[PDB]
Amino acid sequence: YEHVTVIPNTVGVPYKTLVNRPGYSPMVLEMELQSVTLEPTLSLDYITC
Amino acid sequence: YEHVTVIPNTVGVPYKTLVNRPGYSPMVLEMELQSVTLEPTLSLDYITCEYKTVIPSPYVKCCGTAECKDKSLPDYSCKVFTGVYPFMWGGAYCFCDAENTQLSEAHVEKSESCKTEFASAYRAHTASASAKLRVLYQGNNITVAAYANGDHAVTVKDAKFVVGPMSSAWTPFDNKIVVYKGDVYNMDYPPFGAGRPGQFGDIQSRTPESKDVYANTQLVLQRPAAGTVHVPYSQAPSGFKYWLKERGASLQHTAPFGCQIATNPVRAVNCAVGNIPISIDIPDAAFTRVVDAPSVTDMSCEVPACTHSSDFGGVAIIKYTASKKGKCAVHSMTNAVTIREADVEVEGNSQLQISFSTALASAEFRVQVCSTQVHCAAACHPPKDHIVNYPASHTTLGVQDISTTAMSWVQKITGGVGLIVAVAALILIVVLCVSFSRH
Amino acid sequence: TVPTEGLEVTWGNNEPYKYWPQMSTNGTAHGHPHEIILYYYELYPTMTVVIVSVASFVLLSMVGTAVGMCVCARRRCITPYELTPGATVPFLLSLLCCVRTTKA
Ligand SMILES: *[C@@H]1O[C@H](CO)[C@@H](O)[C@H](O)[C@H]1NC(C)=O
Ligand SMILES: *[C@@H]1O[C@H](CO)[C@@H](O)[C@H](O)[C@H]1NC(C)=O
Repeated sequence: YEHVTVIPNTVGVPYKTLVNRPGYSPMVLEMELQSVTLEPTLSLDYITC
Repeated sequence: YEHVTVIPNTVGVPYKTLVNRPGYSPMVLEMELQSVTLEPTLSLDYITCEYKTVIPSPYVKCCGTAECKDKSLPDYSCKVFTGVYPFMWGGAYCFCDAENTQLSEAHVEKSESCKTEFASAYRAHTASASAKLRVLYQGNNITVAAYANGDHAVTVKDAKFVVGPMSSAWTPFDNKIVVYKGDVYNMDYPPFGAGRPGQFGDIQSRTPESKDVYANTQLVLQRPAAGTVHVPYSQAPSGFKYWLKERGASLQHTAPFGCQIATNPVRAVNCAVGNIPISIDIPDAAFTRVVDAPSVTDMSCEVPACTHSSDFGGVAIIKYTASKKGKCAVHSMTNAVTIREADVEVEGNSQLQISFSTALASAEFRVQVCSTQVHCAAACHPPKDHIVNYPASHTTLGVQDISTTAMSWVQKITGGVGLIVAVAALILIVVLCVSFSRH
Repeated sequence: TVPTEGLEVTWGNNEPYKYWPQMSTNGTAHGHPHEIILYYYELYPTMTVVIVSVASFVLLSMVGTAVGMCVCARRRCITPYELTPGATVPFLLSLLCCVRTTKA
């Protein structure tokens, strides 16, 4: 149901995490991330030519 | 055999029972009551309704002195007001001025609303009980009505049964009960003929179609002003026309134990408290022989996943080995767990599963299958939700109840020091052995 | 607050609602990290916490009885050498070792 987990911040590595509700059969879950895009905040001081 | 069972008075749980006739198969039977009501005694005391003042036209006694002959009417009232002066198009109606008096008179009565829309003040004492019950009898969801008192016998389908008496003589009604067209109120009404004026209870009749009524309407006739030819009379506020606000609520929302109260007649269905004993009786015509039932061996029960919820939170899986093909009844012998399956079909060396539930954490348990004991244990889990919209079934439990390693913990921590207190007893007896040999 | 019996709640001219309690939030298990008493928090919270309190009381009473036997044992091991004027009891206190085993 509700699950929290921690994956290490690496790119291009598959990871699996076990989810287990009681009662029913447990599942293992496959996830893998592809990008961590850092979008910093912008503000223009000036230009120069 | 005759079998007497007892069921707690709750609606919505299939209770089970086992009729053990030795020399015959066990009889796991099902009962489930669908509705249980109370019929309190009918005795209407008095109808009450909305009054209407009946006011005749005034009698302007023009410079004579009038009086009124004291006619016997409910709240008849009269006054001869002296010094009156009416006005019309030619000013005064009559000519003289000094002895100009006015005979004024009025009384009260019922209305047409009394023909249709009223309240009934009502007396109701101890009641009877009637119910309807479904029995899962051998692939038949049968259902029988019976008024439950212990004194009504009904037999159907080779089954004779007497239901009742109830164990709790509690009733949601008091002595006084007032009914309005779709609701009841447990309120002490003032007695008929003793109506307090103004407040509810004044204008009263025994039958809805009397020609006499009792009233208390405090009617005062004040003085008319100059030219205002009318009837200056004190208003009589009756309890009905403002009765709508002080109702509080009907008994549908003030009842204990959740009774639903329906009028005409005033039944109180699902008054859920107490228990009822039932007597069921059945001869051989459904009984199955011991040797002609398929006996079983190789009892291998286990529980893959138990969860002590309110639904069927345990699916117990059991592999067996029978003797032949036929029906087989299954039964829980302790009250910690409950099962949802009456009987199953078994052919030989096969496997089945069942849907049980319990309330506590960890328990071992011995089921009976066709007079064959089988023990298996389980460790369970609680559900993640907190609220469901149906009562459970197993949750009647005790306080000295078996668990997981909790009892190993309580066997741990009571290790004892009384043995070394006995060692202190040994040192005192080995010092008292010098002179401890007379008393 | 839904009681241990159960709640009925009606809203308007709708047909009412029927609610019931269940097992708890249940931050609990059974292990060497205990989490046992939280199971206690559905079978009667704040009722038979009197049971675990009086259970702590009866175990402190048991070790109080251990204090009782220890003071009776020290007094009755001083009893064989109350002040027996021989000044040397090796087969009493060497065999005994209650308190101050240097006193011969
Ligand atoms: C309708 O009115 C009749 C006569 O006024 C009365 O006998 C009957 O009980 C009423 N029924 C309802 C449902 O109001
Ligand atoms: C009887 O009614 C119950 C209601 O849920 C149902 O589950 C059961 O299968 C029925 N049995 C038969 C034989 O009709």
